[PDB]
Amino acid sequence: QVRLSQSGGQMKKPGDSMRISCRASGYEFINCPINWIRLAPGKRPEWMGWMKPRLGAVSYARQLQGRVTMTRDMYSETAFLELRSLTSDDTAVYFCTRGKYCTARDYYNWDFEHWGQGTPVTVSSASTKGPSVFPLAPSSKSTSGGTAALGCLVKDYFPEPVTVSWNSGALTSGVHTFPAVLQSSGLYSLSSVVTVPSSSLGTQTYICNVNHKPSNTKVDKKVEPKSC
Amino acid sequence: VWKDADTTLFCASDAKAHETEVHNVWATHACVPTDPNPQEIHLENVTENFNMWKNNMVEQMQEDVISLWDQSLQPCVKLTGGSVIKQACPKISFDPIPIHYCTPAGYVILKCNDKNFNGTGPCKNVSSVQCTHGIKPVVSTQLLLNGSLAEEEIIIRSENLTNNAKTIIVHLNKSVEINCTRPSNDIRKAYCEINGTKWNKVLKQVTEKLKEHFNNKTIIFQPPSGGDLEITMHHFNCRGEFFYCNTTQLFNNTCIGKGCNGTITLPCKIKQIINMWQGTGQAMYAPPIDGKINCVSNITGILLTRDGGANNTSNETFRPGGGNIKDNWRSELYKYKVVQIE
Amino acid sequence: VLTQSPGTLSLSPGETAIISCRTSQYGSLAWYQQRPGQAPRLVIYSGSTRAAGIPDRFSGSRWGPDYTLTISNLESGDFGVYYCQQYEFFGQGTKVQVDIKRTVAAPSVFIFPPSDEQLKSGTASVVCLLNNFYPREAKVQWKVDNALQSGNSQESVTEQDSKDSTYSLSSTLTLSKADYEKHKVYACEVTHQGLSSPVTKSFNRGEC
Ligand SMILES: *[C@@H]1O[C@H](CO)[C@@H](O)[C@H](O)[C@H]1NC(C)=O
Ligand SMILES: *[C@@H]1O[C@H](CO)[C@@H](O)[C@H](O)[C@H]1NC(C)=O
Ligand SMILES: *[C@@H]1O[C@H](CO)[C@@H](O)[C@H](O)[C@H]1NC(C)=O
Ligand SMILES: *[C@@H]1O[C@H](CO)[C@@H](O)[C@H](O)[C@H]1NC(C)=O
Ligand SMILES: *[C@@H]1O[C@H](CO)[C@@H](O)[C@H](O)[C@H]1NC(C)=O
Ligand SMILES: *[C@@H]1O[C@H](CO)[C@@H](O)[C@H](O)[C@H]1NC(C)=O
Ligand SMILES: *[C@@H]1O[C@H](CO)[C@@H](O)[C@H](O)[C@H]1NC(C)=O
Ligand SMILES: *[C@@H]1O[C@H](CO)[C@@H](O)[C@H](O)[C@H]1NC(C)=O
Repeated sequence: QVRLSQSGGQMKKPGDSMRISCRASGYEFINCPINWIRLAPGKRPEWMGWMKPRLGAVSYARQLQGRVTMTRDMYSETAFLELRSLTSDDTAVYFCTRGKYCTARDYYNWDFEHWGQGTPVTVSSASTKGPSVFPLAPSSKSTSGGTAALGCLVKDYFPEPVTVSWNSGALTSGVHTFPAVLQSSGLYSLSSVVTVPSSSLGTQTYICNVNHKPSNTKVDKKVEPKSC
Repeated sequence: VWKDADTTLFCASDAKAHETEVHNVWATHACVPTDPNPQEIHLENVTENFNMWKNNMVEQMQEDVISLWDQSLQPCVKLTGGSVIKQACPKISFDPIPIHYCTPAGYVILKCNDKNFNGTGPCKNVSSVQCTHGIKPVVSTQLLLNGSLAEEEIIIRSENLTNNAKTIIVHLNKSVEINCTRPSNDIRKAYCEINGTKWNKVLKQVTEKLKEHFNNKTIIFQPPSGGDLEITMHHFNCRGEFFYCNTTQLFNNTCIGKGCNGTITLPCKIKQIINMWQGTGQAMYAPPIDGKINCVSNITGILLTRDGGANNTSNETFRPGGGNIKDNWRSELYKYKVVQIE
Repeated sequence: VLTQSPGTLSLSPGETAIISCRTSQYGSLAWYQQRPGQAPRLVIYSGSTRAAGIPDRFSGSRWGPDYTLTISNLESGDFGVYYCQQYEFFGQGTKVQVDIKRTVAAPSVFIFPPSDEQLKSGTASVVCLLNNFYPREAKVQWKVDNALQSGNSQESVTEQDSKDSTYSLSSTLTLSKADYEKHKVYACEVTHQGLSSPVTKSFNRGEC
């Protein structure tokens, strides 16, 4: 039975290099090429290249030329991947794979029946940045039979995660804390909102409590209607 | 009425039983005398399909060449499977002779005669023969040496050009000589000479052919991406010695795009410790013989791989390939297929 | 060269999933399934041939350049993300996630002008909230002085609520302070099945 076993996950910094292994068993190693595919949440699966064990012939994806190296050890039947000049864009789960059809006389590379279990690699800066907390003000006029939405915008922080509570956790009903988005600047941002009766806008105080453990940051922000 | 079939072919040659040369000795015991009066029958109103990449003739030739090399080029030490085999390693006389492959009774070889035939697909001009032409079992990588030339234009051959895992065979219609020499009086150091004028003109024709297959994209050559020396360099056996030549200069994009003219000299080296192309492992041979070791060969083809990847740029990149010696045999057996009569 | 659609598919167990891939090149097309936290698995190769262990509930088809993976009678182990492939190329992926069915609920739309605290930072974020709607499928378009916006907006969606089985969506429009002070009308238009007509919430900069 064909098996591919990969080395453990790791965390790297921008500028570093990474190396990962894929041990193969259950078939004649030299008969079939081995491929490396990486998976990142949000993006297309990316074929990085293949490596034919017999004489180590390789073919690297264009956009990775010069950064990637694929070798192998015949005796231990292990394939190896190296990627240099790591950036945030290299954060992904790395797989080694081999095609379904593989005989001593012929193969087809691209129907990937066989997959390693995957090797998660995180590339990120050791720097941390505290969030900005801006009030998302309800409105101007108070209504005595309608519901009001309010919240706070938690902007430009790194890395994940931030958590948000309201009124030190006393307010939970109608609260929505949205998954963070990654901005173009490389910094994260999210929103937390809550719907409340509009008649309680001049009576109850609404504080959002933002927590960002990596930057050791705890911020309370009162969200009140703009005086005009 | 016939049909495509597979059988055990017999070999024929013009070997000499008085010759101490390795290919001759093998062929004497493995093959029969050749036919002075061959017979070829051109078939009218007949259209047959061919596929050089699924031609089982290639498999048999492979076994033969492996047997030939194993019975002859015996190492001093054989390093495979974590074990060590110490044998005797005397120097030998080595010079590949032509080998004809032939069909037994009930079978016959169909031959494609279309001048622009690319290796796969239908063939209009088909003839019937009992034996192939004389094929030299030349083992090499990157460059195809001493082979037969294409009749008309340069022919691009691939099982599937859109599949970057499939080898491309470029079949030349005008040979270019490569003159490799290990001088007398580092004994392992050698060099190859090529006429830059001839080569760069052929290479330019190669890119224009490639343009026809790749939508007039800019065609770019690059050194191999990696691998063992046997494939990152032009690997071949001359007079018994294993040569490794650095072909970086052979694929100079500047010259196919002043001064490039002249005699190109590729740096070579003779290794005594090699990786076997038979997929076996590391073999160890004695030091080279004294005196001028030289061989002049026809470059008759090129082995290439094409870069892939989620790109969008206006250019295709090609790199010298090889390693699968079965491809060497395909490049000569491409116009042949075995059929069974009833 | 490979265009997979849709991006997200929200279905209940027992229903059928229809995933399509448009190609421009020609070669054998494969389909893969990735369950959460697990390695991708080969489902279909060569267009419609079922891999080992794959139930006849999975079937591939092709009309012209469009290849389709249909999954009948969705089971728990069928949900996840699916990818089509040709040679080294892969589709964007189709996320198939569990949806619990309920009555259609239109969203309550709210818009929030940039904070005055933030406007001292040179950046201006406008937030549009879509609250408690069903089904998940919803479109949000930003308009600035009645001009459609592209490439300056980010959206985030909650997981289906465990109690009321609704979704909420947050869209953020980010402009420079200079660019923000340039225009007057800022609006987010919301189209959803629970609305008989697209609904637009807007404010005029400066006035309260
Ligand atoms: C060779 O010709 C056949 C027949 O038309 C065609 O199907 C195939 O694509 C061609 N191959 C190359 C490499 O041009
Ligand atoms: C090399 O090519 C020349 C003509 O280009 C030919 O005369 C000669 O026989 C060839 N040598 C071989 C095929 O060994
Ligand atoms: C070889 O083929 C090329 C086209 O690929 C052609 O331009 C050239 O004239 C040919 N050389 C011959 C037939 O000697
Ligand atoms: C090959 O090159 C050597 C010099 O290295 C030269 O003496 C010899 O004449 C050349 N042979 C041919 C056939 O050109
Ligand atoms: C290279 O070949 C050309 C003919 O193609 C010939 O005229 C020229 O003299 C050769 N160059 C050298 C340095 O021998
Ligand atoms: C071949 O020679 C070139 C000379 O420019 C060099 O850059 C390259 O590294 C050499 N290749 C190997 C495998 O040593
Ligand atoms: C090619 O053939 C010539 C004679 O025709 C011979 O001298 C030379 O060694 C051969 N080259 C190879 C690589 O076998
Ligand atoms: C090329 O490969 C595809 C599958 O990837 C196959 O359907 C097609 O028949 C192949 N073409 C040739 C000419 O072999």
